[PDB]
Amino acid sequence: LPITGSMDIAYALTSTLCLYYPTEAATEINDNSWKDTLSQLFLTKGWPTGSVYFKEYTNIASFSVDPQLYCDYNVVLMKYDATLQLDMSELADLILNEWLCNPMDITLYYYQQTDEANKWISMGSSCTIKVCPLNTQTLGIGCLTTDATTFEEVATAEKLVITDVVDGVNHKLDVTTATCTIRNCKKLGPRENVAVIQVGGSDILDITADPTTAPQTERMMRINWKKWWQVFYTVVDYVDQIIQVMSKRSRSLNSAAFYYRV
Amino acid sequence: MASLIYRQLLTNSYTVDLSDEIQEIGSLLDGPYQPTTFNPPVDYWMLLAPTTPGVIVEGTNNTDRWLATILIEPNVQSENRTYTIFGIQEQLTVSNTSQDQWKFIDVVKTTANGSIGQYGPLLSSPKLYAVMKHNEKLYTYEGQTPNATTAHYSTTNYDSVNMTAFCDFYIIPRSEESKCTEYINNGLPPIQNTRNVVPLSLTARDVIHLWKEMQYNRDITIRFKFANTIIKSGGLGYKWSEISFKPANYQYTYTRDGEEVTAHTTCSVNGMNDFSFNGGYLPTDFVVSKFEVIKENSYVYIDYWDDSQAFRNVVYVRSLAANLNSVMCTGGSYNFSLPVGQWPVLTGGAVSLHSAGVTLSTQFTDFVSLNSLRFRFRLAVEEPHFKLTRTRLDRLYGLPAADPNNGKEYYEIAGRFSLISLVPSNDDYQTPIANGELREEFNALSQEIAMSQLIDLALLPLDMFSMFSGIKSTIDAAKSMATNVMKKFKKSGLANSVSTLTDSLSDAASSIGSSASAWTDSSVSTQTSTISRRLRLKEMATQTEGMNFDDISAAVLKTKIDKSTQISPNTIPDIVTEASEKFIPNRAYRVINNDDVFEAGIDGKFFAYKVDTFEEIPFDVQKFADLVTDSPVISAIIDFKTLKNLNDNYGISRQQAFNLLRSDPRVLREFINQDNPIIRNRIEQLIMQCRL
Amino acid sequence: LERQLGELREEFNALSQEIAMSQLIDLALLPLDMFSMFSGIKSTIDAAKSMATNVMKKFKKSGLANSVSTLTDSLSDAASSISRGSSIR
Amino acid sequence: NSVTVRQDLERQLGELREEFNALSQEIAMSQLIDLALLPLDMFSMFSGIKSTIDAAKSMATNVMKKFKKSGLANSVSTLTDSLSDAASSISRGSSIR
Amino acid sequence: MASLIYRQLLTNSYTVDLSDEIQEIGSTKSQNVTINPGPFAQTGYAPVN
Ligand SMILES: [Ca+2]
Ligand SMILES: [Ca+2]
Ligand SMILES: [Ca+2]
Repeated sequence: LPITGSMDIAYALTSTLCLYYPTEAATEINDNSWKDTLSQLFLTKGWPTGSVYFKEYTNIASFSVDPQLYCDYNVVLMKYDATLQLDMSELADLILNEWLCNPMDITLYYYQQTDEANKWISMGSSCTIKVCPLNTQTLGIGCLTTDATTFEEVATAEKLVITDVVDGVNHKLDVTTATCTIRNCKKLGPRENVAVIQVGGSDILDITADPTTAPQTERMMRINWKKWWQVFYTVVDYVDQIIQVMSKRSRSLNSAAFYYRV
Repeated sequence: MASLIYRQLLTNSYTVDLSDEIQEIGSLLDGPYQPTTFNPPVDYWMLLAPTTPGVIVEGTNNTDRWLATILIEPNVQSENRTYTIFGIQEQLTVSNTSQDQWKFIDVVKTTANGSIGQYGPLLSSPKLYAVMKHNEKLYTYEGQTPNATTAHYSTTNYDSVNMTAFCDFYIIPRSEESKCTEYINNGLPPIQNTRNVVPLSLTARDVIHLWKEMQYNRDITIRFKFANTIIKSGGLGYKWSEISFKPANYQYTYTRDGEEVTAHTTCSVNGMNDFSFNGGYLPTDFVVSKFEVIKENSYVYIDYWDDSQAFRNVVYVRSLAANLNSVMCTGGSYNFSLPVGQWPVLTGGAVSLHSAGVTLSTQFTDFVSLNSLRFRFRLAVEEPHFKLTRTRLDRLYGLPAADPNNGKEYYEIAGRFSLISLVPSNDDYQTPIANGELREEFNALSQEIAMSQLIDLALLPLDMFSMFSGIKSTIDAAKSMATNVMKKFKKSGLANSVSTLTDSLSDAASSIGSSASAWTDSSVSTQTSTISRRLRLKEMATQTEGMNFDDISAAVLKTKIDKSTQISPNTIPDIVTEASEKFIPNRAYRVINNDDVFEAGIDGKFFAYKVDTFEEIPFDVQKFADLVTDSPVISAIIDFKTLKNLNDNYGISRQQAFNLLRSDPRVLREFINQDNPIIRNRIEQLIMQCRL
Repeated sequence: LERQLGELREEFNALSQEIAMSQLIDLALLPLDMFSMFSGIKSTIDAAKSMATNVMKKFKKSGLANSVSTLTDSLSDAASSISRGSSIR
Repeated sequence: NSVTVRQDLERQLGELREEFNALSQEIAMSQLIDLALLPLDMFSMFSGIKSTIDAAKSMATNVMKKFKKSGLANSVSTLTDSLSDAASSISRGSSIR
Repeated sequence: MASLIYRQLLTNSYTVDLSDEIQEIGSTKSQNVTINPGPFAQTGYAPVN
């Protein structure tokens, strides 16, 4: 509904933060009470004890399998590897944005993408997606609808894939459903709950499949690093700025899930 | 406005001829039947389609005559051939002058221990024979096709004659003798129109076949296969005659989300193209007559059934659709048994099957009949080409009939189907898990319809779409409803009267009133009644003003049809025709001519009055006829008696009187809403007169 | 098969005399339609085909149909050709 | 005699609609009014379309088939059904004002 | 007027069912196509062992 304000009038502790980090960070820190230490430092910054939850993932690929972000504010310390630019971009596109997903039954129906905001998101232990475009009479173009060996391969044993095919053409898919699930997802907008801190190389995240745009939102941060202790001290010391960068979720409602709230 | 439905139904009836032509093309053969011995029932043609050279059939009276049928391939000189006839082996000298038509010959033995005779030559390309035993005579066909006539033989004890037969058979009643002749002289119809599809022995004893919607969506796997008829010809064996698709059947079982679904399917192909390889005319050249290949112009139909609640709830279907995957059918290699030299081989040939709709059907078995679903697949040829080695037919496309299965046990098409079947549930519960009076009810409904809303409906034009778009029927019924209504509307009484009026006018174009017109063809009572009965057609001709009696009738018909719960699709045409021909039998029509009104009814009541004061004037029949000939005629929805009563008991304004005389829907509804008893009574009488 | 048509032309031209003007005007007023035009034909000899469709098959190709199509195309082009502006005589 | 020739992909409907809307520039008001007065029928509408496409598998039939399922057809059906129900002295609902 | 096109496309839709019946029955009763041979005879070698 309309929200009327005023351009002259002078208008004059209850949230949770989740830090997601890789295992090697804890392995290098090597202090059984480092999480408690960071909790006390966050307390000094103004976060009551227990308001900060630390989550450990082993790899970017592993964390990409159904990321479970369950805090009011989420900060993901993602390490950089020059051989994983697309994987990092896919993970950032998945978490930094909000997707309305519906199930896809590849073994029965054909599918198409409605518009530029719709894509196919596949997750699991191993996603090996092959596609075959079809014409108006349901015949494959450059592929035989029955022989899946002729299909065109868009993924290979991927933990996470965000596939984008030409809009308005039916496709037949041969995604390995045993170790992967593929969903028809429409991007609604930005997920302000989560911020990504790339602890590593250059700024390379392309969270828009559009080739003409690689926007760098305020929630996509980057830091050079040589010690995880220094990285974590930076995060704690500038928590205020990170929270100011983020915002609370505006999504009305979706599937129920666990959360870490007050 | 609502009367437009009658005009459209009568105008668009010309499409009924197209529909009837399609249905006539639709016009079923019982068969095929396995080779067995049985007594032919009387009044029935037996059609026979042979497959291998030999004795087609052998039947005898066992008293005075023993008849049989013999088939010989063409291009055979005078040779002595042996045949097992009547359980007795005998040699007969026969020749085949023809080169491309099989020879059917009837064999006759007047005595058990006599000498056989040959008669009734038949040169048939489609290889079909026919027999009857009725009218104290035996009918057999003779004459080269298509000039094949029927020959009659006299063999006593006609109704107690038994046949021993050795091929595929069909039974066709006497009345379909023309269809029998056409089939024998031009070939069988495509196999999809056969009852048994496959032989299925001779056990033809099987039987064929408020509402709530029930969905029975399911996942299915159609497993099917192809079958062949490789009919080698005569001679040294260097030439064949036919490699053709035949229907095949397959029973299998598969898991369907917990339940072991045992299913039965039959596959039959239609529209194949008959390639040929005429190697010449030498006795030892590789000659082939008809090898049929399926290509883009051919369809394949698979009837599928299973022992499931879904498939025992298929009697009445309100919606049916499938989204099956596509499958590849590749051909095998068929090595010819050439007596000498290299063996030709029909290797290769692929096609792709994609779904192209689904409809109800009826499979049959040797013991029971199944209510199956027919899936029709369009074809698409693919990269594997079929060649005919040791010949010059190379690089041809399509799937031949040599070995369509290519050694595979079955072809599989997995997918899903969704159906909404109607079940007769009379209660909120008890959903079943399987599947004069009408006129009186329609008349009874007339007492619960609101007049103002009825006038609104009458003002609404009811076109072909609007009239029948609100009635929901079965999948088979909803397809043909406008056609059904028109089929009888174009033959009703109203259509006949329209035709007679048009013919009378046309004949007059090449006398109650001053001028002799076809429109105007107690004496005054009789003349005005006849003229009014003819004027009833002015509404159909669209030469009126204001509302129409048939506008009211159409509105009431639509309202009652929507209300009724005891109207069947096969009943709607009759009801619509009856409503058009009967509703409001008593109709009155008025003509206004410079402050004078002449009103006449079908019942012989005639009035003449002044517009301003509604004072009666002596009726002038001649002036009335002259005016009604061409000037617009207003239906007297509010007749003169009601108008005078209303004027006396109420102060009708000049505009109100003008509009009421002109049959203004606005003023009529205005008075109904004001609740004027007189006008409400008049409209109620009009409504109640809409009887059946 | 136009010899029969020519004989029919000669036959039809001789029926002009046998016409009544007032009854002709009445018939002209009567709205002949797909049913009225062909319903009352003389006898409808054995298995009369779809006469309406047979007539329309040639009617839709006659010169009048071409003129109607030309008029519709001309009006469409006129509505389409702002750019031409004043390029029609 | 060859493998089935796959029909060419047609177009993206979004961009087709975009181009169709863009065509509104090349419209003259007076000539459009004349064309609106001319009653387009089953013949005039489709006579000059698709030039001379060979098959022309009853383009009118295709249009009718996809049109009777449109929202406009459903709205007409609902209006007719509502009028019939009202004429049948339907039991008016509690909040049917 | 020009709205006649919409009104007719609604009214005449009942012919869609006739078209569908035509299509299905024609598919069911599509006659076999004859591949007529060319003028040239297909004579080949003789059967040679
Ligand atoms: Ca390929
Ligand atoms: Ca990936
Ligand atoms: Ca896309």
